[PDB]
Amino acid sequence: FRKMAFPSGKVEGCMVQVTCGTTTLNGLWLDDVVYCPRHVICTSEDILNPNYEDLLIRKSNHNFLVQAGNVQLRVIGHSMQNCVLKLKVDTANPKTPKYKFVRIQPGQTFSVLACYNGSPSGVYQCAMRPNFTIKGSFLNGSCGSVGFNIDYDCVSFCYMHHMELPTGVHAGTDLEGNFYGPFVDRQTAQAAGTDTTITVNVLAWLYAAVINGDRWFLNRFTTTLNDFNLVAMKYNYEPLTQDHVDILGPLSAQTGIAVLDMCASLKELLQNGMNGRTILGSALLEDEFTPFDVVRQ
Amino acid sequence: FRKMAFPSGKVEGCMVQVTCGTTTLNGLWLDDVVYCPRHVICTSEDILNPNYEDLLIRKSNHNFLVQAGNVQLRVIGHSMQNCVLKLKVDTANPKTPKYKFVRIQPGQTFSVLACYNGSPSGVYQCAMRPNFTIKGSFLNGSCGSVGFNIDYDCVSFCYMHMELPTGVHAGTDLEGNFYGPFVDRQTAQAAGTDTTITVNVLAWLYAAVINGDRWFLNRFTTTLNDFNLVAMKYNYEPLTQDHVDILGPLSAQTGIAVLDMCASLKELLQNGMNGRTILGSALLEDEFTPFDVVRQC
Ligand SMILES: *[C@@](O)(CO)[C@H](C[C@@H]1CCNC1=O)NC(=O)[C@H](CC(C)C)NC(=O)c1cc2c(OC)cccc2[nH]1
Ligand SMILES: *[C@@](O)(CO)[C@H](C[C@@H]1CCNC1=O)NC(=O)[C@H](CC(C)C)NC(=O)c1cc2c(OC)cccc2[nH]1
Repeated sequence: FRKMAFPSGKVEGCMVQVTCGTTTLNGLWLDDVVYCPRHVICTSEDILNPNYEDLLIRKSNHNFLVQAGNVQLRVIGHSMQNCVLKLKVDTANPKTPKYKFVRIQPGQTFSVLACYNGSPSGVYQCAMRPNFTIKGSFLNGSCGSVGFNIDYDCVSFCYMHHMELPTGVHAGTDLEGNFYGPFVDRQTAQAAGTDTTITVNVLAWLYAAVINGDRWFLNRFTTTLNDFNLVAMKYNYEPLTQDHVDILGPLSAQTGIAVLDMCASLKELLQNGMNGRTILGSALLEDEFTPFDVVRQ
Repeated sequence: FRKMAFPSGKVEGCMVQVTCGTTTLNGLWLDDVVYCPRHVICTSEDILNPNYEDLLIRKSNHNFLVQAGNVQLRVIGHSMQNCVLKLKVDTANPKTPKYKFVRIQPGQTFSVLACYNGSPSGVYQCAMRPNFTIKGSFLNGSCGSVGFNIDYDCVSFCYMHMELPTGVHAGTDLEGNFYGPFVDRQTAQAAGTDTTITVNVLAWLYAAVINGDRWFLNRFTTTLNDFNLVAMKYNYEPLTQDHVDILGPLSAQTGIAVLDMCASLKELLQNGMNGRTILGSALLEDEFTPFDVVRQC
């Protein structure tokens, strides 16, 4: 059982480089539109406090250099949607997949294709944290890298990368340009809200361990849903809802372990610690596998 | 630090399915050759003690069903190289990347594109253990999935996918030679006892130093032989000359001589971590290569 990303080929064919003046970043080329973070129009001075509509009206189509591989695409129009710039080009991307733009919910996972200078570099799985950060791996020039899920050849784009917080976690927007979380595309040191642990995912991951032959953390006890949630909130875990209980059904039926039985196991792990033992190779409780992630794998 | 896979698109375009009788697995289509595990030719009555040479004589080109999706590729020749079958087909794959076949050493990392019926399912990083197993995530039908590294758009294929009774996985290089002492028969096989990948732990310590976490740097050095003798008493792999040289770039970057870092690790092995952490963790990580570290740092 490993963190597994979706195959990235359908997205790789869409990554381009966008350059405005001295600033370059990545763009997403779908049909005849290139989507990229709007701060590509800011100079190192503008970015401390950018008035984006005022800066964008002063730019011309020819101010934007878009490169796909080596070939330059001609920008024939541009509009802004929240924090995302939409550059219209005279060439349709012939490798555009079936796609949708979606805004994901906290606790849901997606694959990130990290890119630099329009070139894909790496792929890995992230979860949208409850405080709307993600724990990714992004360096200078990664802005405009995207996150996505794939379901039967349809790519659902959910994330476009914008910033790294002082704590080293990351923040970005959906493909409509609205940030996840309270962040703003200005060059400032921003803190997130206090993060919490994705309870339903920890439970799904304990089920994954049982499906894979590890049972050491199980116990004879049970708990009520409310009593579990009282302990969970005390340990900065998210509440577990009845919808979460229902979503864990298949894993429960597959293993024959009642959800609230597994909740009692997690309660014990939380109150007694792991005592130096490991689960699926981890010395920490893992919360970035969803129940679907476990089933799909 | 994230386990990051290479973008998989260049390999996705090479995946096909190969069927013999009722047995379907995955194959790798490069130029006009499809490479796949030779046990596709076995029936349930052959796999226990297969005589591959006599089984292959009874096969003809028209016994092999090779499909890119649902499109059949006509087989025009067949041969066996060690544990791989090579089916010559009448169409050169237009998506063939620049590629090489490489045999990796223990400790090296690579991306696995897990595939089923020729259709890529997910991608993730693996490390070759010193006992020549990988901790993969493979189900029924995964055989023929490949592992690879990508350097300047050249794909170096290193792995073609058995699951041991312990749940780890074994396979061959693309010339059909198993990593480790395994054979392609339907038989419960055991790997040698594993060891910790020393060169990768040292890479991890360099990564910590790069990031300002350097409490473990001491005032000692060691000879390579003295370190290797200690390492073996703690179930750590001995270092080779090649290991010393691939640590060269990180040693230059930090100014910490390789043998000085060996002396720091030796102290950690003999005394333990004393409840202290390195890069946030009480456990030393051995699945990041020196290349992986320079890439994320
Ligand atoms: C982009 O790629 C910009 O094109 C860049 C991506 C990060 C660089 C290092 N790792 C990354 O993920 N994003 C930024 O540089 C953004 C730009 C904003 C959205 C206009 N800024 C930050 O991520 C940022 C600014 C500051 C800061 O200021 C002062 C202080 C502390 C942290 C910090 N992060
Ligand atoms: C390929 O899909 C087969 O074409 C399959 C992959 C494994 C299935 C479960 N996870 C995998 O990685 N491979 C096999 O089933 C191979 C086939 C051989 C090479 C002919 N066999 C095994 O992996 C195998 C057989 C036995 C066994 O016997 C008896 C006893 C214990 C373990 C075991 N593994």
